[PDB]
Amino acid sequence: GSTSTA
Repeated sequence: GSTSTA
């Protein structure tokens, strides 16, 4: 799984 925010 992966997650990113900006």
